[PDB]
Amino acid sequence: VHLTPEEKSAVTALWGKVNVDEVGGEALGRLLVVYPWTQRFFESFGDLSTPDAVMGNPKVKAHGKKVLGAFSDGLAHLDNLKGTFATLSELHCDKLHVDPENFRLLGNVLVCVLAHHFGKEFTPPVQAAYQKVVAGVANALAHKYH
Amino acid sequence: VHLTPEEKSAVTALWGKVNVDEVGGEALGRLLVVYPWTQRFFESFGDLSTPDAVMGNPKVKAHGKKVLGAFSDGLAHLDNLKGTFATLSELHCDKLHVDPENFRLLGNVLVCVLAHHFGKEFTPPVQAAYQKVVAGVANALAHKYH
Amino acid sequence: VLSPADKTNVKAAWGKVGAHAGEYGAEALERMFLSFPTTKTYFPHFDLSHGSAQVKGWGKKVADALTNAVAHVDDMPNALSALSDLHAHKLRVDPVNFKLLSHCLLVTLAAHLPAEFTPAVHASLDKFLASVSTVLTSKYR
Amino acid sequence: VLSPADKTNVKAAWGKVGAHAGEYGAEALERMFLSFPTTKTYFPHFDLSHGSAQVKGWGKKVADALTNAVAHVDDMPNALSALSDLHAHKLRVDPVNFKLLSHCLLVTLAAHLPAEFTPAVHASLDKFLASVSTVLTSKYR
Ligand code: HEM
Ligand code: HEM
Ligand code: HEM
Ligand code: HEM
Repeated sequence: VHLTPEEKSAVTALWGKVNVDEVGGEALGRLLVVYPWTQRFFESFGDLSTPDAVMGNPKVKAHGKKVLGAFSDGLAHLDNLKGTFATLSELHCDKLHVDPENFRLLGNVLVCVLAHHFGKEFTPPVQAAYQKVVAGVANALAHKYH
Repeated sequence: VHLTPEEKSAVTALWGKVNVDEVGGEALGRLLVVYPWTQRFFESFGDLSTPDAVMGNPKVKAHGKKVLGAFSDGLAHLDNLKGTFATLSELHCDKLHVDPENFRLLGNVLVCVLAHHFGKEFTPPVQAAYQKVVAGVANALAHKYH
Repeated sequence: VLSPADKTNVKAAWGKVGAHAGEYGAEALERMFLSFPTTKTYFPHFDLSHGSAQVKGWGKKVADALTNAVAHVDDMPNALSALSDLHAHKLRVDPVNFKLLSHCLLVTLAAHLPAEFTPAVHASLDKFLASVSTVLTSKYR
Repeated sequence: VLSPADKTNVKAAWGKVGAHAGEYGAEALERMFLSFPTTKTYFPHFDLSHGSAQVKGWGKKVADALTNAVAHVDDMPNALSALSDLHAHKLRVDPVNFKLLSHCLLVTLAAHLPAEFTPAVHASLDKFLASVSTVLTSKYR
C-alpha cells in the first residue's frame, strides 16, 4: 500500500509493456514449480509431473490468464484495492479455501517474472513500487477472510 | 484491528486483572530468554547470561514496566492505534533502530504469559481477542518506519 | 539444534501433560482457528464449533505424533517421515501455518502448566515445535 | 534439503554470475533497503546511498560467502561456520529478514540471467538461499 505518485506512474508505465496472458501463464506455472504445494488446488488440471509439463499445461496457462487479468484490472484501482477485490476475497475464502499466503507467494513469483522479463528496466525503485502493489493486492484478497 | 463486541469486552475484562508492572517484566524477560537475539537492544542492561539472571535483572523489569505501561495506555484507544503509537513508532525507527519483527515476538510472548498466569480463564476466544490487539499494536508501532 | 537441556525440558513438560495430550491438541487447534482464521482454509470439511469431535480426533492424532517425536527426539526425521510425506504431498499446508499452530500449542501448554512452564521450558518447547515444524515441511520441495 | 539436481543448477547459475557476484550482492542489498525499509534498522550507521563503498564492500563479502557455499554445498555448516557465529552472537539479525534478502538476491539474478533463470533453476536457487539462511541462523538459540 501507499504508493507515491511517481511510483504509481512507474507501475503503470511498466505494465503497459506486459503481455498479461503470457506473464500470467508464466507466473502461475512458476508458482506451481517453485512452491509445489500450491498444486493442491489444481489436481483437476492434468499433467503437472515436471517443470516443463507444468509450464506447458494449457489449464495452468488458462488459469494464469484469468488470475493476472483480474490483477491487471485491479491496477486501475490502486487507491481502493480492498473494495475492488472484496467479492473475490469472499469467494477465495468461502468456496475456494485458498490460504492467503498463496497470494503472497504468487506476488513473489510475479516480481521475479517481471525482473526476468524486463531485466535492467526493473530497477530497484521500480521493484519497490511493485512490492507495494503485490502486498496491497494480497492484503485486499485476504481482507474478507473469516 | 476490528474487535467484535465480545472481543473488546474480553480484552478490557482480562486487563483489569493484569499487574502491568509484573506482567511487563515477565514478558520482556521471557522475550530475551526465548528469542535471545533480542538481547542485541539491551547491551547495557547487565547480566543476561542465564534465564534466572534475565528474569531477575532489575533493568529488564524496569524496562518491561515502561513498555507494557505504554501498551496498557494504548488499550484505551483500540480504534486509533496508529495515531496513538505514532510518536513511539518514529522513536523506535529513527532513534532506537528496532526491527518491528520484535514487536511481533513480544506480542506472542505476552500472550504466552497471559495464558500461563491466568490459566483456564485465558480461553480460546479471549486469546483471539488479544491476538488481534497485539497484531494491531505491532502494526501501529511499525507504521511510521521508513 | 535441540540441546540436552532442551530435550530434558521437553520430556518433563510433555510427561506432565500425560494423558491430557489429546485434549490439549484439540484445544490448540481451536485456539488456532479462532486466532488465525486463515488456517480454517485447510478444514472446510470440519465442524469447527467448540467441542467438535472432528477437532477432538485431530487433536488426538496430533498429540500422539508429538508424543512419538518426544520419545524419538534424537531421530525425529524418521519418526515423523510418514507425516512429512502426508503434509508435503497431500495436505500441502503452507509452511507459514506451522508457526501459528506451534504458538497455539505453546499457549495451550502455558495455560495448563502453571509450575512447569518456566522461561527455560518455554524456550525449549518453542525450539522443539520449530524443529517438528521443520521436519514436517522438509519434503515440500 | 538440496537435491543433487539443485546443486548442479546452482553451480551452473552461480558460475555464470562469475565476476559480477559482488555487484549483484550490492544490488540485492539496495533492492532490499528500498522494497523492505525495516531492514535498514540493521544498517543505522551505514552509508546507504546508491553506489556507496560500504554497500559495495558488503555486496562483495556476501558474494564471496555465497561462492564459498556453492563450492562446498555438501559441507555448508563448516564452510560458513564463522559467519553463522557472527550472525548468531553479534549481528543478531531477526531470522525473518533472511527471506527478504533471499527474495532480493533472486530478483537480482532474474534481472541479470535472462538465459539461465528457468523455472527449475529459479526453484533450485530459492531452495539454495533458504538453505544458506538456515545455516546462518542455526546457532541463534
Ligand atoms: C493476484 C492474485 C489472484 C487473483 C487476482 C485471483 C483471481 C481469480 C479469479 C478472477 C478467479 C475466477 C473467479 C470466478 O470464476 O468467479 C479465480 C479463481 C480461482 N483462483 Fe484465484 N486469484 C489470485 C490468486 C490465486 C492463487 C495464488 C491461487 C492458488 C494457488 C488461486 C486459486 C484459485 C482457484 C483454485 C480458482 C478456481 C479456478 C477454477 O475453478 O477453474 N487464486 N481467481
Ligand atoms: C508493545 C511494544 C512496545 C512498546 C509499547 C514499547 C514502548 C517503549 C517505551 C515507552 C519506551 C521508553 C521508555 C522510557 O520512557 O524510558 C521504549 C524504549 C525502548 N524500547 Fe520499546 N516498546 C515496545 C517493544 C519493544 C521491543 C520488542 C523492543 C526490542 C526487543 C524494544 C526496544 C526498546 C529499546 C532498546 C528502548 C530504549 C531502552 C533504553 O533506554 O536503553 N521495544 N519502548
Ligand atoms: C506440530 C505440527 C503438526 C503435526 C504434528 C501434525 C500431525 C498430523 C496428524 C498426525 C494428522 C492425521 C494423519 C492421518 O489421519 O493419517 C494430521 C492431519 C492433518 N493436518 Fe497436520 N500436523 C501439524 C500441523 C498442521 C497444520 C499447521 C495444519 C494447518 C493449519 C495441519 C493441517 C492438517 C489437516 C487439514 C489434516 C487432515 C485432517 C482431516 O482431513 O481429517 N497440520 N496432521
Ligand atoms: C544470504 C544471507 C547472508 C549472507 C551470506 C551474509 C553474509 C555476511 C557477510 C560475509 C558479512 C561480512 C562479515 C565480515 O565483514 O566479517 C555480513 C555482515 C553483515 N550482515 Fe549478513 N549475510 C546474510 C544475511 C543478512 C541479512 C538478512 C541481514 C539484515 C537484513 C544482514 C545484516 C548484516 C549486517 C548488518 C552486517 C554488518 C555490516 C557492517 O556493519 O559492516 N545479513 N553478512
